[PDB]
Amino acid sequence: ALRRYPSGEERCIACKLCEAVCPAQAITIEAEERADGSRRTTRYDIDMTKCIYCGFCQESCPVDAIVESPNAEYATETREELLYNKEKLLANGDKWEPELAAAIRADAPYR
Amino acid sequence: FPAAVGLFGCPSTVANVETVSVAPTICRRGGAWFASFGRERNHGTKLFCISGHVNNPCTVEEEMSIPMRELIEKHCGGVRGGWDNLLAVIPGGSSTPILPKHICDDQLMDFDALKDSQSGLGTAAVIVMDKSTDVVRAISRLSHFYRHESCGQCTPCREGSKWTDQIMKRFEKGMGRPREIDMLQELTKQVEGHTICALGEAFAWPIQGLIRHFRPELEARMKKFAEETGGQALAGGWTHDSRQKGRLVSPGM
Amino acid sequence: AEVELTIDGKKVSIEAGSALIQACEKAGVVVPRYCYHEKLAIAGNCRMCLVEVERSPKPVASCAWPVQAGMVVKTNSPLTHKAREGVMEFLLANHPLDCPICDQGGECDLQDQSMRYGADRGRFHEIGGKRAVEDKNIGPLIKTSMNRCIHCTRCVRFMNDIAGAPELGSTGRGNDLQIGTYLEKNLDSELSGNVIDLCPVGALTSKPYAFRARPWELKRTESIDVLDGLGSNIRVDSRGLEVMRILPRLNDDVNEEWINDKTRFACDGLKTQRLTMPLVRRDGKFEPATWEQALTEIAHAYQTLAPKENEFKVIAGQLVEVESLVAMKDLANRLGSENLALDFPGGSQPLAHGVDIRSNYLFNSKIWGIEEADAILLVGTNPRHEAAVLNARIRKQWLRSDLEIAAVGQPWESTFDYEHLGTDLAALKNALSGPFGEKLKKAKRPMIIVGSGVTEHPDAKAFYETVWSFVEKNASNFLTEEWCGYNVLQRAASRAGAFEVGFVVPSPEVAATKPKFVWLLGADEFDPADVPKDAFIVYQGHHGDRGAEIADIVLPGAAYTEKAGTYVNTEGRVQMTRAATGLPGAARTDWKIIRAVSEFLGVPLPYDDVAQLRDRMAEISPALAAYDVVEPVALRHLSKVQLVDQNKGAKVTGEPLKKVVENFYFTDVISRSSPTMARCSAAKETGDPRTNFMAPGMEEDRPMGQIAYGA
Amino acid sequence: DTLMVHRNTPENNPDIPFKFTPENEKIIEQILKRYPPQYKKAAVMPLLDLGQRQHGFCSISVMNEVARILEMPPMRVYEVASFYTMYNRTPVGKFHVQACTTTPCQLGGCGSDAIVKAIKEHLGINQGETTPDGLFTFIEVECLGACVNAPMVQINDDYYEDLTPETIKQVLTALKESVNDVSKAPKPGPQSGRQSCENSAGLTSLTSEPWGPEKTRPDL
Amino acid sequence: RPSFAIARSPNEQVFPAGAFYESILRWNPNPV
Amino acid sequence: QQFSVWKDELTIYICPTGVIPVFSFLKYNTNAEFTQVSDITAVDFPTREMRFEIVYNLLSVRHNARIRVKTYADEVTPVPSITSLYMGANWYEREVYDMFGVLFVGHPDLRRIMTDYGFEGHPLRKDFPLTGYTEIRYDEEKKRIVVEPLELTQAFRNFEGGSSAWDQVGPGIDRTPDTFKLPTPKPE
Amino acid sequence: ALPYFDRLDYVSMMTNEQVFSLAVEKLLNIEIPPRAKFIRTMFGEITRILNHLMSVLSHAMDVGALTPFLWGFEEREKLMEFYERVSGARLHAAYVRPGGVHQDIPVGLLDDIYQWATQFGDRIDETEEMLTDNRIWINRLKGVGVVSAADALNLSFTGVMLRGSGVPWDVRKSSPYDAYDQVEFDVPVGINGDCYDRYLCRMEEFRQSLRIIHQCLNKMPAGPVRYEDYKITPPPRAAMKENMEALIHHFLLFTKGYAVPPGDTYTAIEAPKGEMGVYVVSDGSERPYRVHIRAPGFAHLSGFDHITRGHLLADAVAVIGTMDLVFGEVDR
Amino acid sequence: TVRIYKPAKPATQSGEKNTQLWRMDWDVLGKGHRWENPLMGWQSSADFMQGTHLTFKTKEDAIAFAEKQGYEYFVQEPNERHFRPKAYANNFLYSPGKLKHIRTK
Ligand code: SF4
Ligand code: SF4
Ligand code: SF4
Ligand code: SF4
Ligand code: SF4
Ligand code: FES
Ligand code: FES
Repeated sequence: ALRRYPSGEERCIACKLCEAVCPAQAITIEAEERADGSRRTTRYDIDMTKCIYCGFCQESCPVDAIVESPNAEYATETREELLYNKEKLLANGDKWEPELAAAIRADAPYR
Repeated sequence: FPAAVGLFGCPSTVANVETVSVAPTICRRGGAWFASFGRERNHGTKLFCISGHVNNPCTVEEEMSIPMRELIEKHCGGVRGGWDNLLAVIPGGSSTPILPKHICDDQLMDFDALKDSQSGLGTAAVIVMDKSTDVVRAISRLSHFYRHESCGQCTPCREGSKWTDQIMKRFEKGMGRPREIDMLQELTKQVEGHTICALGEAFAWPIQGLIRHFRPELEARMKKFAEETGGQALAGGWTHDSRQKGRLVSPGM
Repeated sequence: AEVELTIDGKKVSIEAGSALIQACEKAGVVVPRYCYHEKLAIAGNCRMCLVEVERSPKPVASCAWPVQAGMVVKTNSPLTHKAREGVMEFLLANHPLDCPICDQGGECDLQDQSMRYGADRGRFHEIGGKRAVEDKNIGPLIKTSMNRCIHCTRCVRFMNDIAGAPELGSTGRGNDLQIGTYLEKNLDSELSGNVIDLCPVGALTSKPYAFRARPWELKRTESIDVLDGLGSNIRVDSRGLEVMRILPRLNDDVNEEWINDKTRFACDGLKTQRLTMPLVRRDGKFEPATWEQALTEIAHAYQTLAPKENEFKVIAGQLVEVESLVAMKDLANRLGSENLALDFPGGSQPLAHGVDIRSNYLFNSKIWGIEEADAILLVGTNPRHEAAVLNARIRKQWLRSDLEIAAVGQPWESTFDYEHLGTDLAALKNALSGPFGEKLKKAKRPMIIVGSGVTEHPDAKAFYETVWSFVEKNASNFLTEEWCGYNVLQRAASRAGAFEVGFVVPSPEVAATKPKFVWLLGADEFDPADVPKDAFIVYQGHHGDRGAEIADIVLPGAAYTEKAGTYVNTEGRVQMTRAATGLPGAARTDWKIIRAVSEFLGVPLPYDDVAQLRDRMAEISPALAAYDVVEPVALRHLSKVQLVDQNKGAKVTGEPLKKVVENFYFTDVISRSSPTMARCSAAKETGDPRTNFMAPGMEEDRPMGQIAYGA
Repeated sequence: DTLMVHRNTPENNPDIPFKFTPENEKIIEQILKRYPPQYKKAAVMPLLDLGQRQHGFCSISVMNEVARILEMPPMRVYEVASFYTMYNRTPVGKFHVQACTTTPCQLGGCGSDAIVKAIKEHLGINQGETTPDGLFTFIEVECLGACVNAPMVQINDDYYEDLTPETIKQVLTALKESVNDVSKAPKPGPQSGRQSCENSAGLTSLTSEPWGPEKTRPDL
Repeated sequence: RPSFAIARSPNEQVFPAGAFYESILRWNPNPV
Repeated sequence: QQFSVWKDELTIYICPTGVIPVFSFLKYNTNAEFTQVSDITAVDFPTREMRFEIVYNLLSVRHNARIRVKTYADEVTPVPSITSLYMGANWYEREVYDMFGVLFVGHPDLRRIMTDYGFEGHPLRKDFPLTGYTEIRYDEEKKRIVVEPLELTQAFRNFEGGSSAWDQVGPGIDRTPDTFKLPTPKPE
Repeated sequence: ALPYFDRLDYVSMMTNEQVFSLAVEKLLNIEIPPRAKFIRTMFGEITRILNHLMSVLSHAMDVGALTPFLWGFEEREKLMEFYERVSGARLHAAYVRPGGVHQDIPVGLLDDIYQWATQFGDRIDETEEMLTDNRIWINRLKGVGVVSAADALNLSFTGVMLRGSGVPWDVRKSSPYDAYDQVEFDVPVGINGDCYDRYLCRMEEFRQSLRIIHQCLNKMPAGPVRYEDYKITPPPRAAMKENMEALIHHFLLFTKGYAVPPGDTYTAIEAPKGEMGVYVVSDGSERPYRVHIRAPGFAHLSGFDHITRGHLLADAVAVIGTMDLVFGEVDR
Repeated sequence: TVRIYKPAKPATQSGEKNTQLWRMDWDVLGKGHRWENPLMGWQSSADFMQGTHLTFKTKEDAIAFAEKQGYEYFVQEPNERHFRPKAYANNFLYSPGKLKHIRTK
């Protein structure tokens, strides 16, 4: 899931750290300057059929932007449905934010 | 070195006013006569600025190696409140380290004795402070002076003169833990000898003297702060409840 | 002479008068540095090079410490270790925690030397906070995040000493010291983008390459700049099929760690107006076509015309490699044509210098010869616009020696003082026999640089015999064993290579014949008089520009970033470009387009692998086989027969020497397609210091932003 | 709130013209001859002060004029004028009050803190601004070199020294009244008896007649 | 917005030249 | 030829033709009772004339000791098999052969152990590409699995270029016993 | 490369990543803190119990006893809750890393393992009620897959395959690693070298691993669970968001990685399936020049012909289960 | 064809660790190196050698390997610096005549 701030801005600033550390090269990021001059991603794809669910992407984030929700129930029909683009990962964060914020609140001291 | 490549890349010498101004007399009166005054390596007379907490502050010229005691209550009317009401003397100006009461009792004012006392004569701008003044506030106003006078050319002074200035305002309030005092000691050792010019030592020496002779004072103010807010502050000035209040607190401070 | 000394035990042999950091490099010892740069003046500000020297109570700054005949240097002693951690702690106390949002991330010297010589954790926790400084508007190309400044002074030293553009400074004092023009100004220097590479940190970044890539994800290719005649050595960093940025690579013989702004920013013009499929002009509209039936309509048109001798004409553009010149030379020859023109005006007539001796048209005292030049006469050349990196090398020698510069031509805005002698040919004859001539006659290693802009002057035949007759009159000074004071300066990367393979018009007779068929081989700067209107025009290139506008066929070739072409720089050095990406769309390698249209016209050029075509180039000129080297000219005295003997009766007209570069930003098709050069011109014209001038970002008059870049 | 970058202003913009008056260039000429002829860039410091004493502060136009007199890039002059504190790059009051707050003044005699307190309450302004009538701009400064005469406050070019809360007020008021009649301008130096720096309770030394050349070595 | 001691006319003298600059005029290296 | 010692590890460097004698001595000596092969593998160094380093790791349960034996091989230069001494070494040499191409003279049944049946190449060679040269799929028209040249929907992104421009480990520290250093000549 | 080790022997995950961490830590020349030493030895024995629950009960499921399998997979189901509390994975934790462990254990886990501990012996005893004295079980493992002590060594056998023929040898006792030198435990060594001995040795290790876990709970020291050096292990999130040096060390560890000094090491541990070792060549850079895994089952399957020769096929299915065989281990 | 060369130091930084070893890499071809994936926009490839590079200690070690494997190879000779003594003292050399430069630290 891709999360926001309380304001509503995306937390992601396109550092690409989660792309460098990916053990399976499952993340593809393309960034540029947004209309307002902010450093933001234009592409954010996660191959759910390449990913090993290690959690490394979320340990490396400096802004808690990428997380792994507790959702394990999302079998799909086609594997095209398993190519998450930035429109799906943001939609996931909007959906799961209370539970994401809660899990972060529990584990942050240990992180 | 400027004796070769100095002003406009020409051979030059820089000498202070008072050193230059005494040359014509020593020529016409003789260097032996000059060497009559002072100790073996501390000859001559010299001009002393006696400022601060004395009854009559002024400037008078006097023979080198005059004892500090002999000087202030004979040429300046005495320290305010009497000798026993002295606390500390900055002997050579802001750059030289502060010198407490019991070291300044039998101290001669020259180059060698002050260097022996882990201090200096500097320009003998003898700043004398009373027993009824905030010593720590006096030294934090100097580390503020040195923050404003740094040229900014080199790293250890342009960054360090501000870092120590921010630390000194904290120790003024007591907003720290006593381990910060040791951290400030070795921050200054990181400054000496690493800078292009001697303005680096100029702000490291005063702090080192204050830690060396007034560490009980600083830890008391921390204790007074640690009493008031409810615990020893984190290193950096944040209060003990900082993590409770949901602030950035790295493990260790 | 050589002093000898020990560093960490080991003896190093370094010349006397050099700095210790130079001997540490020679001894195989890594010394951390931020302020010191090999090509900039010594500054002792960073304090990261502090080493322990025997008989010295303090650590010394190795960068500023001269080497002495017997000193001992410990670079790994406990004195050195605590010195480096203390400096690394100070350099990071006020540094912004902006590594995820910094463009210097992953390629930062502050990060790497913090990992290698610093402490693992930091002790700065002030409630009072860190320093913060406002950003500065210093033109369109450079984005500023000044909180990151570590005060190395590398850019003020570069802009003041190498670029000759003293508008960057350091205002303020102490911790509040700041880098930038006090009053916002647009840094006006064709070398200003070098400040971005010089910055140890990302306080000076490039607005085009704003947040697009991370250094680790870039494929690095060592190639050549073809946007000028100097052949500058570069690194092309690409992520897949898109070139991200172009950086400078070291070559002390050519460009020395520096590239100009055109060669660094014009790469965004490589993805904007590309020819990606064959085009045929049908009923006045360009229709798409396949290769098999665009090469056919080339042949059908050629058969219909049935051209006579020299009626098939070629014009070679300024980005054309030598492989396709040799191939198009052959196919031209098998068609009975020697009509081999060049893009510039006067290029369809024979040139005032010949091509018979290599020394006729080359920069003979090589680019490295300036480092010892004593007097220089510039004729018909604004070198700041025509050869930017070369211009800087002239100033470096001028600033450190008693160098005298005089120019005949149009006055320009120079980064070095120069005497102006005149603008026409008489002002050359009057100069060469005037006061400045005896400077050339007296001063050892004299240097006369003749701009390629006089070759297109009508009086070039008179200009070229004027120069060389002075050279021949003044040998043993101009023409010694190892020196040649005659130098012709190319401004397009294709001219020296065309001259080397003899790709020129041979005689006035072939020049006056009207062609029925013109192959514009990457040619876009042709004069209208050199293409007859009714002719049959084939355009082979990579960018849709003037050439494709008039074509009857358009054939898409490759840009220099996806071919391994051979190019010859103005000094005669034969270099090879490396393809960084592949061909886009249906484009084809340029020499292969020629070789295929040989089948369709029935005269197949023999070679059909590029290895074979390089064997053919070896027959035309063997120097073309020698790579990354200049081959010296042997019969350098034979040059009189073209320059003076065949230029004897010259019809002088007296027209003054003309400027060749109206717009340094808009010189070629890659540049003209570039959005970044669009902003560089517009900012130059209106004098706008704003970084977001035609770019994304919030403004006073754009509260909302803008997604257009370049407009 | 001193800034180290130029803020464009209707009173500080490059388009406003500056030129040294038909009387100043005489001062300029004498200053220039005191340095090597090619090192005239040494004169940048004197002309910036001359420029700001004719205009009021070191304006961007003032600095730019001093650049062309000395054939310098103007950015070389901006770095100087931004480095040295005495140059004012923003308009100031008629009287630029400079109170020293360094340790010796903070302890010397009565502390400087009352002197700042007296200035603040009498001038009705805080640190670094000017008074609404635009006559007094008050800032605090580092040691001014009159430490044995602590506390001291210099105004334009003069040192009103050895100050007390009562004495600093009247020194400031008469200065305000000095805008009309120069007769009421307060005398410089210290108050309360001391001439320059002597002992305040009788001279401890230098009482006998001075010794002349009579005691000189005979060989010379 | 408050008035400042800024020269109004181009030939106005906002601050006096003072003693030091006044004595520079009298300087002459030639002995008298 | 030589021996190295790092911390608790003693390595012996041997000639390829000495394989049978050396391992016999280390198997059947009363002070060298190294009766297990733990592992035999290869490392590839294409900058050497002999590309392949053959590493054997041996265990002595009697003396609670370990020893490493290194030899070298080439694309054409074979190594003696030691399945005459250790039955457990048989499959290990099949792996080294299968993965590197090294050929073991004397081995019974030196066949591939890991790769597919008609596989061409030696994947642990450093010239061999990570994704190989071929891929497989099911062909509906041919009713079988067929073998094709390799295409990748996403090309593999190799982030090696992000290695620090600065060396990060340094030279280390020498830690030889004084019993194995040359005596120094005392002065005078 | 550390997650690759979870997927070698996929029933013994945290001990696969232990041998890779111990190898890298040896080239790093670092000493990991005491708390991570005990965390690793506790979760290495929780792992050993987990593997033996798979190995023993799947072996008896092949032999045709089907009920002990289900009972002990609830015991397996409970012991994977402890994996998912320290990490967030039921199978591939990635928890053990060079320099210690990724995260500190949660604040009520050592109580929950003790509550599991109080009853786990009763689970072994009831599993032992069904197999140990059962004559059908005895008559399907006695004399089956018999290897001599001399041949087990010559065949590269380790672990209970080595130990069931009467060779007393455990890597934990002979080359102690982690907190094993700090714990008291015994080593079951068989007599007749057959499948019945290797079954009885594995059941005894159930009781010995439980005896170690209880000792680890009582000696759990306080302090970092991660090597206290940010050039090697990632800084805390709170430091990275507050201190300059910490964000630099955070950034470079997740992009370039830490450099390992040059050299090679062969490192072995006492894995649940035998001896597991890795040979790592380092080039002084941030990526391994060569990683070679020594898998105990690879050597065991190589000696299957020498051991099953002359036996029946119903005998060979018993020999397959007594050799602890996960084929992701064998093929790497 | 493969290119054997010594990588140039980055313009962006002063570390030279990556310039110390010779690299052998494969040249990009005109087709098959990268194309855009129609579905996700990813970059697809047919070049099996695109991510493979070899490191060698000497130039002749790389040439020996190239000829052993039958590669076509182009060797690029390193570009090296030209030594020149640099002196902090020059920053303050004296000009008898016109300055022609205002050094600004
Ligand atoms: S999700 Fe986090 S790590 Fe990934 S690109 Fe965005 S900011 Fe960087
Ligand atoms: S959890 Fe998946 S997406 Fe995240 S780093 Fe690991 S493999 Fe990549
Ligand atoms: S120590 Fe001297 S040179 Fe260095 S910053 Fe301070 S004042 Fe400047
Ligand atoms: S300049 Fe370097 S250290 Fe500073 S924020 Fe950018 S990447 Fe980090
Ligand atoms: S902007 Fe960059 S190059 Fe210029 S002084 Fe600051 S850190 Fe150095
Ligand atoms: S390298 Fe010598 S001080 Fe920066
Ligand atoms: S302290 Fe105020 S004058 Fe020196």
